[PDB]
Amino acid sequence: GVAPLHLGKCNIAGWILGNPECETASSWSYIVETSDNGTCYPGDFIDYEELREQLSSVSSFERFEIFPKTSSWPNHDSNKGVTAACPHAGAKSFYKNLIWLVKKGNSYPKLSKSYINDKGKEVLVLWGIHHPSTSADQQSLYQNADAYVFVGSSRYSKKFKPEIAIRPKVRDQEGRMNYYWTLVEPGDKITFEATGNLVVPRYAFAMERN
Amino acid sequence: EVQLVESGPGLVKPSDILSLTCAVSGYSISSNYYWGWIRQPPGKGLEWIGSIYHSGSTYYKPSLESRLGISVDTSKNQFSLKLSFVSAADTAVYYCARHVRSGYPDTAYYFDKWGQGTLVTVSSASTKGPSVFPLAPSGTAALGCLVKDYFPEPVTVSWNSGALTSGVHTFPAVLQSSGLYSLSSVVTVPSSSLGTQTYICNVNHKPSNTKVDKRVEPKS
Amino acid sequence: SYVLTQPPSVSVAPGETARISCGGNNIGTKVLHWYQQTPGQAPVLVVYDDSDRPSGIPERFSGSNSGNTATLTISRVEVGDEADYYCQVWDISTDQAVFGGGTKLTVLGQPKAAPSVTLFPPSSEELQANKATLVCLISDFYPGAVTVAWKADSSPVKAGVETTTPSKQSNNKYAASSYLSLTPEQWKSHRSYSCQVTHEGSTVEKTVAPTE
Repeated sequence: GVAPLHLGKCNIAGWILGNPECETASSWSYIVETSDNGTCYPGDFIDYEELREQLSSVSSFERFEIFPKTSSWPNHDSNKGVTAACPHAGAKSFYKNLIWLVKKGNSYPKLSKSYINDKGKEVLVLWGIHHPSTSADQQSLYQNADAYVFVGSSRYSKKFKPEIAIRPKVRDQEGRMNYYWTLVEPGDKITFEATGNLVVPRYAFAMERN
Repeated sequence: EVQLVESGPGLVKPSDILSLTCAVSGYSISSNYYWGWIRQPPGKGLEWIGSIYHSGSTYYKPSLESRLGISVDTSKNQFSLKLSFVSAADTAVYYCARHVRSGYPDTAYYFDKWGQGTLVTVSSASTKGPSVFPLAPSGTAALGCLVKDYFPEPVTVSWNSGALTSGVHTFPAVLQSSGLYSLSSVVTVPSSSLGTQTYICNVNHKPSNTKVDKRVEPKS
Repeated sequence: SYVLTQPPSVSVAPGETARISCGGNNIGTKVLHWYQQTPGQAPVLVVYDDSDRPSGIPERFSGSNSGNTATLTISRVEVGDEADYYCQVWDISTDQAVFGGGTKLTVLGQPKAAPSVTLFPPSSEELQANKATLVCLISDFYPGAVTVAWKADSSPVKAGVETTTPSKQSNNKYAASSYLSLTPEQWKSHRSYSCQVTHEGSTVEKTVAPTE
């Protein structure tokens, strides 16, 4: 009963992560797609398929800043997380809906930030885990070699650890980034804990599936 | 606090190998840095050559890769450069430098600590060492040393084995029509202290193995 | 290989602002570092990661990489800032560091300074070897040009003369030298020789004579 969502030259991954090339509605009956501008930073999108089906038809859809960029991250650098793999108008950039956190000075203190769903609907939260190419990269970016990441809620629980290795160069990158996503129930808290390697949510999406 | 010092021959024949070493002091190479080489032909710009990590991973300038090798010896806290089959295009001052990883995500390195550099001339011409003559004084008096007819550059001069530095002015060399260089070094001293003190000019020209030390007194 | 393009030259009056640009295709996608090199010395890092300053570097030096030439900006220029400035990036597609061609910064308005001249006669050792060299050393002059004329008594000699171009002394003044090769007989047969240095219309002269 509603017009479709046209993603033009983008696919769903690039649109929803906010690939700078990918620039609205609150409702659509299906998504029209093409598969090139998706994840400009190479890596894997975990359970990508379920996210497509989950996004195919929606009745309510609002982007909101789950973690304000200038207010959420006092102990870390929220400015340096840009790359040539993700360019925006001739400049190095990054997903609009994520922030690549990076050490401040020469230490990466523990990160612990939470959010409680005060929207009256399911909230879609995305994030990434960065996987550096060398153990030297791991230190320059994150300081800590034993970096870990935990993400929890009432329905989601998972600890992440970086796998350091030399991949073949994709978009000149030897490192990799994995992308995750989960749904946060209307009364639910989501917690983030990290000693590095965490690509942080900035925008998330309040929604209703059809 | 971290210091780097280049050494190796200042004169190399075409088709031979240019070899240099950089001795690092005050910091262990086996640490989170790359270590590499940048050169500068006389009067021209800087050109990056290559770098190495203590593990052995190297980056080479693509245009030079076929002629380049870089090695590291952690036990002596040094690394070395070998550039094969050289020609006059390789004449340059060679600098070693510590390569710092950019804090940005994408691979990038910059050079925060540099050696003073060493000149290498690639030429089929024979070395010649200089003849050194004293330049006698005469309140105060300027005295010096004339370093005549050498090849190639450079020549170092010190006074009293480095005890004397203030007022020392070692002049840029002249390149003569003969193809040889000459230079002079002058220092001004109390006239009153030539009876009681001693001024010596130390001249070293490495390509010809020429250590010469000369006392500058005043002619009778 | 990636190419970085800098203007060969920038001039500025003291206390004013110098801007040095560094062009490259999509240079905004790479991080830029900048180096300062003073006559006679190793380059020194002044900006890294587009816009950060090493410790000890005056706040006057800043860098940018917005728009699509990156820029080294030097506020309140001092004469001590005269140098060649180089930009540099790392090219990830080909795994190498690239430098721009360099920009020479000149500071205008600097006052005239007359050369100091020291003239030495040939040493006894050199005369003993059947050779003779007169040595004319010229220092601390600005702007950087002189002409040197030599005389045997009052007559002009041109044969046997070798003079350097002047080069910057790191105190930002210039130095040069002139050598006159003679036979020992020419040296002894004249009453004196003189080295005359003309700088901005003014001549500074020194004279030496055989000792006996």
